[PDB]
Amino acid sequence: MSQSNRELVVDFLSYKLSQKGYSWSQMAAVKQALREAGDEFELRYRRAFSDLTSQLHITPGTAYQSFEQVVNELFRDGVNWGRIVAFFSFGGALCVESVDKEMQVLVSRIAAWMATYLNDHLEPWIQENGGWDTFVELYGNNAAAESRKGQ
Amino acid sequence: HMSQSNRELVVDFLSYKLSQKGYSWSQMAAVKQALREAGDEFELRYRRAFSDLTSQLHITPGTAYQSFEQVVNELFRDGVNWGRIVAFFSFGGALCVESVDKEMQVLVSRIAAWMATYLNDHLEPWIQENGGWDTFVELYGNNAAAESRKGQE
Amino acid sequence: SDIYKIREIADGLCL
Amino acid sequence: DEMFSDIYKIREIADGLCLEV
Amino acid sequence: DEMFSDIYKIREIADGLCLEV
Amino acid sequence: FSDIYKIREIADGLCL
Amino acid sequence: DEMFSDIYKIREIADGLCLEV
Amino acid sequence: DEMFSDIYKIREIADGLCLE
Ligand code: NA
Ligand code: NA
Repeated sequence: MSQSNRELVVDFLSYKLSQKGYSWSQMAAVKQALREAGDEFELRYRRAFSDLTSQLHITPGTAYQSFEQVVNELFRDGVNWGRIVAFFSFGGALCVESVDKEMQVLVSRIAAWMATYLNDHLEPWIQENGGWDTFVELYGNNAAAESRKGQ
Repeated sequence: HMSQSNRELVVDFLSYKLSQKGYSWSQMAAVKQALREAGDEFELRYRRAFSDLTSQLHITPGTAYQSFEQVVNELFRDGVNWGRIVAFFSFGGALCVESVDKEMQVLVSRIAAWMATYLNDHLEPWIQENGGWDTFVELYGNNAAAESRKGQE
Repeated sequence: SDIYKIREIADGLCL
Repeated sequence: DEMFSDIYKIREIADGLCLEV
Repeated sequence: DEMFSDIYKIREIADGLCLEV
Repeated sequence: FSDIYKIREIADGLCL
Repeated sequence: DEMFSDIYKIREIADGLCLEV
Repeated sequence: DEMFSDIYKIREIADGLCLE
């Protein structure tokens, strides 16, 4: 037996049940909503200006500052859902740049930095503003994209 | 001190994003996303040709596996192809939705096991001899089936 | 045509 | 919509949502 | 604190994979 | 790195 | 046989989560 | 495109893809 066969099935069923409206932990719902919100943010940014990863620049020694620098700049005025989505997309952009420049060792580090910032500085705001549950209700089912396409 | 979910959400998003931009190593992320997209496309085509997939599905605890086996055996009765493999996943998902709707939620993990078992025993050998999951990603990745459909209307 | 319908859509989905 | 109600306990939910391996 | 404590509970309870619904 | 105010602007417009 | 053997290899190697790319 | 070149060993791949 291949555990990948189990993993593939479980992922599909989680995706499908959550998509059809059912929820319990809402883990699948949040993940899917983030994937969608991330795509929508990057689309809007790429149309407004250039692509996100186009202007990034880092080295293993200068990777961390360039991260905290941008992130703390993003949230100095405060926190909202849009910025949290942008936080994920920037982290993704940083990883794409790292791989493109063959500094793949930075990927798991960037991931750790994101998780740490999310945990230390974003989670308190999220819990006081309805938790991930509110994010799902607002941004689930590709809501941000549907708002744009309506116009 | 650290919520594990904060790690899990970040890892999921980054896996999704890196695979989306074209990079691959194990291709686990690519296969999952391609299956998600293909399932949606199959169900879209099925629903726009007939009624919804979950519309007619009869299930009881005593005959659940038996019914599952019969349907899947007739599906691959005269062979396997990538389209039927996608249909296989969609049918299982439809079976789960009906199970939950009929307050038989406990059957969800059972259906998951039956699928994994059939996938492993009867679908995996064909997949390996037909280019592996790598071929499926190349053919169906980036929502290729959907793109094909209405490069045509 | 339950399974026939599934097989038809499936084979049409082939790329 | 809720997949389980307040009736279900954590082990009952685990049995239904998780595979036996 | 952990906002998905439930899914991590059923995961430890179980020996196999859990759905993330 | 002044692109951060560009990121922030698109992010705020994304809000629902 | 396991078609994603490599990703399971690095999962045991590590203490925590691995990207699935 | 391949994320890692053929020179990479599975040890360093784990370091780059996995947390901690
Ligand atoms: Na996953
Ligand atoms: Na590491």
